[PDB]
Amino acid sequence: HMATPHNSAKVGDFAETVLMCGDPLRAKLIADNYLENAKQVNSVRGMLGFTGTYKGKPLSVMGHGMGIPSISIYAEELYNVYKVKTIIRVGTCGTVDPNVHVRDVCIVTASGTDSNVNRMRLLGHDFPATANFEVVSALVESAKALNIPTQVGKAYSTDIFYSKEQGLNEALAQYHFIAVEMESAGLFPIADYYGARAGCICTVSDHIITHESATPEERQTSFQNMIKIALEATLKL
Amino acid sequence: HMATPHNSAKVGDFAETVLMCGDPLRAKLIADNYLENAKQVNSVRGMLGFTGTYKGKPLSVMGHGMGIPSISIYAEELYNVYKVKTIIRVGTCGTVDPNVHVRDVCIVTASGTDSNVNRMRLLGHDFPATANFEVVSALVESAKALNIPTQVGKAYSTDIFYSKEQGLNEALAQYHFIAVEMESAGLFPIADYYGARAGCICTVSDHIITHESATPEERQTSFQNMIKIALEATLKL
Amino acid sequence: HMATPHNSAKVGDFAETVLMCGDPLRAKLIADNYLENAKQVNSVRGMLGFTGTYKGKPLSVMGHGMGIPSISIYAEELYNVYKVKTIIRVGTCGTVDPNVHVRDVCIVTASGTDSNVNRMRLLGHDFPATANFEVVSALVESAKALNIPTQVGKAYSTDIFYSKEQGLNEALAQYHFIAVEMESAGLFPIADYYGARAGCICTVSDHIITHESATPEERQTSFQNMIKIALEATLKL
Amino acid sequence: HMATPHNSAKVGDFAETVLMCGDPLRAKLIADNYLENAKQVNSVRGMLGFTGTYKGKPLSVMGHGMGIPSISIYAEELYNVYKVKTIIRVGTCGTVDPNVHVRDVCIVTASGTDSNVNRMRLLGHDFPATANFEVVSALVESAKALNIPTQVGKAYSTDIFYSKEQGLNEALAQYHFIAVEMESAGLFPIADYYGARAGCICTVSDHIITHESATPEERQTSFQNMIKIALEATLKL
Amino acid sequence: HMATPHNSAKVGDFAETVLMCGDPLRAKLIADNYLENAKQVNSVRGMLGFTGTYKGKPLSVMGHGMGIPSISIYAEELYNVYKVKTIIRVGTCGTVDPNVHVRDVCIVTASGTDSNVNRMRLLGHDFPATANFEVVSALVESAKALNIPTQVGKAYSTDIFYSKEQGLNEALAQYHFIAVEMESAGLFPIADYYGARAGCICTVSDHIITHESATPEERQTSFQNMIKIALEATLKL
Amino acid sequence: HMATPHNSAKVGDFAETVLMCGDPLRAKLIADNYLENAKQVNSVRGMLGFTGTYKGKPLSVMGHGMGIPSISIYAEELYNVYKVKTIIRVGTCGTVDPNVHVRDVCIVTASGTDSNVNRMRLLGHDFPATANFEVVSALVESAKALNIPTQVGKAYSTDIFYSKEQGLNEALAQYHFIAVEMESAGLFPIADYYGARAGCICTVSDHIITHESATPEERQTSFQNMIKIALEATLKL
Repeated sequence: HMATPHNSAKVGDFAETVLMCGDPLRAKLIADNYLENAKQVNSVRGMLGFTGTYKGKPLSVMGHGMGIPSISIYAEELYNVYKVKTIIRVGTCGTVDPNVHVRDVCIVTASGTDSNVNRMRLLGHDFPATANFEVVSALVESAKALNIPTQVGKAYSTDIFYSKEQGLNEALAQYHFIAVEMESAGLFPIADYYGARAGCICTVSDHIITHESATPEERQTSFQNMIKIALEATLKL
Repeated sequence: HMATPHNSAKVGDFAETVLMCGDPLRAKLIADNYLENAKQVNSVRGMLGFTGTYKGKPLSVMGHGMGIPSISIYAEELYNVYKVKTIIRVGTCGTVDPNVHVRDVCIVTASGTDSNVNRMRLLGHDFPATANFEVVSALVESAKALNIPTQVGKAYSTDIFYSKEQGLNEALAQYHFIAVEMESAGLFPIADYYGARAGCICTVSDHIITHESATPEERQTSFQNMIKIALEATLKL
Repeated sequence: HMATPHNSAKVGDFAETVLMCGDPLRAKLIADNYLENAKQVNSVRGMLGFTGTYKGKPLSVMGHGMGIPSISIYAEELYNVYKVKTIIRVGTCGTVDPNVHVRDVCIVTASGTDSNVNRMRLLGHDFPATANFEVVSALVESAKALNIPTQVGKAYSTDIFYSKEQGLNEALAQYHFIAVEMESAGLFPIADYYGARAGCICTVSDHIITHESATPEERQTSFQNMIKIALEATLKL
Repeated sequence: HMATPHNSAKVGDFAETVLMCGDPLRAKLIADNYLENAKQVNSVRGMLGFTGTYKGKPLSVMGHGMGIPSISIYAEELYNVYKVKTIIRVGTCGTVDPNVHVRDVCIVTASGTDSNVNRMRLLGHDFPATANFEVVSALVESAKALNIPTQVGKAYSTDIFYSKEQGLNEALAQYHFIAVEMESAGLFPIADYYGARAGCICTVSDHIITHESATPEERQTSFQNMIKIALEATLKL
Repeated sequence: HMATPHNSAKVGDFAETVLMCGDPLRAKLIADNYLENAKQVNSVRGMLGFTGTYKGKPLSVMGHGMGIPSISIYAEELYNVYKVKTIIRVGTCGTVDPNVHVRDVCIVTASGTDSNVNRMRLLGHDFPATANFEVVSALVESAKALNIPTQVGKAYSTDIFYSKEQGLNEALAQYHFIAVEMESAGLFPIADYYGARAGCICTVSDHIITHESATPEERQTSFQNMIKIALEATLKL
Repeated sequence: HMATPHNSAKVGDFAETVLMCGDPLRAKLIADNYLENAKQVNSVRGMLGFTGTYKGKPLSVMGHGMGIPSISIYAEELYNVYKVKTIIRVGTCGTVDPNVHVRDVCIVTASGTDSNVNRMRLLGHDFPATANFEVVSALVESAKALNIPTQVGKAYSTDIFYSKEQGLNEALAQYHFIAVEMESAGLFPIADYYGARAGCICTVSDHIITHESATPEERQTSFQNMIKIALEATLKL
């Protein structure tokens, strides 16, 4: 008798704060390297999740898979069944904005999308997928204390990684979207539904237009930077 | 000599920071009561605008009329022709959230809408009308310094004041929309287009569901609180 | 205790026929220059309205502001609270039709739009914003009696004055839209809702494509013609 | 080698004015009873068309079938290949409006629809399918001369005769749509495209809501009245 | 009193299997040349329908007119009032697929559309208009036994014969749509609603892209082949 | 240098026929229990994939994760980079159809969806996500050979596992959708784009309306029946 169809953890096995990334093997890397006394609490569908502490405060980390439907399943369950209060997505993104650089960590204030899931929640109208202000502020303040450069602004969550859509990148750049990814627009409205909190921070792994990609060391530095920001933010939340 | 079809002001007559409200007569009240050395710089269409200083820093205040098309005209012109860098909308709103109370100040992080103007900017997709983070932060910090409680969260900008739409308020409440008004979803994407900043702060003048309305006395107090917050925030911007 | 949130007029203070234009100062010019014994009946938000007589018939004139949400507020109130029976919008427009010229007055039979307000009235379907036939006929017949040439046909009401939409003008021209403005599509469905009458007459102030503008002299001549047409039509309604 | 895929008539075989009804056997009845020197000029797909004179004026009559796609084929061809200048649809309709009574003649000023064909012509926006004003006026004046009462107003053209859509009739009634049928919203924009004229006149054969239906005698009398109005109107066009 | 508004047939007059084509004169040709003892059961609006036998099994054939609204009327009535169990549409189509050739028989597994009728059945979502598998298989096996090559795949049902839509033919070709016609996407969901069966078989009369058209003789050969396939399939259904 | 961002396999590591299920641990179970000489060819993101032979025929099996965006990534890569020709999804589903029962095997002919990805492929129109007929037929014939009853018909692929949508189940049931799942509508159009083949077979693990759920014992039996049907079908393709 599993608590959810997608998660073998028992109620209480997840901390009130959860970091989530798309790759479950990355969740394990975070738990093994940054958490104290981490225990694996889920492996259903290989979607590894862990719970331990960071500087004495309980903290969990878990994979969410790729795309809005996948993160919607895991986040709904975490808020509803596991009584999680705060989820921070930590991920990678592409960028179309020339002012955004690979060494920039992107702190997401809101996310647009080409999915229908939010129109369906608000009678077909425009529903902004909006990060919680305390979470954003904790991330901004942590990056400043750590002397890590950031960009703060809008993400765009797409259902199609292999985009064929002409004019999209130009419009995203015109309105200064800083990150293109695939999940955050699904996370924020679920947090709203449960009266809980969510945010998102992403590292830039490539310039979508120029097709220039970040080097392995740039990815290492930005990943460490992002994860240090997120972990410190958890102490304020 | 009309610099724009809707504004007789000369280039340079507006400060880089502008407070805007719907009622041009309220803009005049703000200029007369809170600005030093305010001079009227526009009266086309009766949409009064003024420029003076607040605690020594140049500041303008101007009416924007009712609805997304009206504020879009004035804000597009201010950013493009008058080289304004920051617009803060100051207004009243209704609330559907039982946790928001009349006489509460609402600071807007993002705004939904039933307008089509943002779909038309982003190839028909979901484009969240999102406030600039430094503007939100300045408003939140000023309200804290003044010991004024705030709600920080989503607004909903409607085209239709006299709504006939069943189920809408219930959906807005379920996802913890804090403010219902008519303009901010039109302002924020224009600020994006010009690489500039915008935000919005509103006082709650009625609970849409319960139909409880703020007394004239409550409205006066909440307007005074809100305007002091916005004015103090301009010093940080 | 104001009769509406946007209008200090008492019931009865408005005549059954009202001319409306976007600019309240132009409403004042019409009242002062063409109405006999005009009285100001509203100044809330600077949205001036007046009531007098024209050739013995009571007649009012009032501004409606810019855009569909603004005219919707004022027209809903006039039909509902003030029991107005006929509103004729008088305005200016742009043209894309090479057959329409600046010396032409445009009498609007129906208006398209990029707004969502009419889809929301009819379960998402196409709802044509349609002028009342008796009002259209009165305007056409008055222009003939005054020997003023007119174009009679479709308008297009846009939410965005500063349009960036490619291909729009070409389609409008292909289907012989005679006028581009910003309000009439919101007015006609509200008249329908209250079982009342509405129409629209506009002067051509510029060719959108060439960016050709009417001279100030041409504007004054066409305004005098349009107002002469509208005032005479009120005698037939 | 047929002039079109759907019409064996030669160019010139159609008069510049055409009456069209849905039933080709009704077109034959009109030709046999009201036209002089009539000859059949089409029988492709049983869609009978005829050309003769009415009181000295050349006139054709032809069936158009059921639904927007069907009338769109025939009307496009008549305007483009056969150089027709005016089409008047003559038909029956259902009504939801309590002020409209069975055996009332309905003269259509514009038509709504649940079809996509007009969004596709105007970049997804609202395109009002609008009758030509001279055609409308000619119909109104003809009925006036024959002392036949008329309703003048909006129709609604649906793709689905067998509606299952809850709330539609109530919305149509709220906004005083006078006629529900299946074709006119497809006709008027095609006329626009070719710089030509179109109109529609319908008799009420039933009350959709109450299911009160017109008797056979009411049907014959209302058809006789309608067709005389349409024929007399052609003399002014 | 007619059993339906569009059909004078009495209950029982239609066999449980009906072939339908757009042209009622083609339905008469099929009845005269391939059915034994055919009886005309409808001629309302010239939409001829017939009932006889094919190799001892009862079979009907009837016209459906042009477009989704027209077939929807006739098919709903046949399934609902006349208790028909299986309808097979027999027709012609255009092709965009370079692998499909004039005189190729296309058996339709599903059909896309630019109509709104199926979104209106499934809360605005994507509802695939899908042929019944036993009907598809019966057609496939009959063509094999007759040694007639077939293409099996998707059709696209358009509301607009005279297309002006740029990019449509390329997208249809990109996704291997094999047939462009105007009715099947309206037929299949009505069959679903009544728990009944439907299919479609079409012959390619022209390449829409290359504009190659089938010769008059090739059309007769391909019609004979298609009709032979359909009649044989009824023996298995 | 990985052949794709999501797959470490080299080109040639995948067989031309691939079975895909959502759970990567189920793919491993399939490979270990039914494939001879299975080799792991991918483990990126824990999304295990394997290649071996089934009764001498090369066959791969791999997880696709949850939701249309996830399967779209993996399927696009398999067809485009790895030159796969046939993908069969094997899964579980819920049903709303009163004729479908838990432990029923469902073979999917076409899939509806609430996702936007297929509208974006076909100019906003209705694009039916349609299984390849040869694949459907092979699955149907295999189930017949094994004496396993099957239901053949429409699926519905949703983005939202935790549905809150009123009326959806009733409409799905009215039009006899037999299976509700989350991926197949994304798979079929990608196969089309690449000129390749796709299908789907699912076992019913619960009735959404009656809330009957299959026992763990019934689930294993239905999984075993389904997988044997799919494996045998690959020998015919």
